[PDB]
Amino acid sequence: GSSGSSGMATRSCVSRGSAGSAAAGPVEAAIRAKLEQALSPEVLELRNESGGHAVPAGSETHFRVAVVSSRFEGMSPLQRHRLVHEALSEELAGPVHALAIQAKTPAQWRENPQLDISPPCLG
Repeated sequence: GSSGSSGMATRSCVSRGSAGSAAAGPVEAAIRAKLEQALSPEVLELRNESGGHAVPAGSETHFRVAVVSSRFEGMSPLQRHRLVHEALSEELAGPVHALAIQAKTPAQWRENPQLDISPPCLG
């Protein structure tokens, strides 16, 4: 068992219908990885909400992101989203249909760095 050689997965996975393992996904990650280099805020939080309507697991239409950059320093509430939306225009125009984007500043975050994407239902 020496490394170097070129192996291969070679393993039938098989899984159709409902798939959504591991936290986040390739879409969400991007939404972040993007804004990450498309804004490079001080605090970029993102997670899967999928809670409200009557949709089965896997639905990645509703999302919540928390961006913390100075870009939105005394800016409009629309512009903020626009900025992101602009970077991830395909997101809002494809998979994501409506995601609550949190546009804050590195000055305000400090005040209330506590987000609110979910209720206090922890244990």
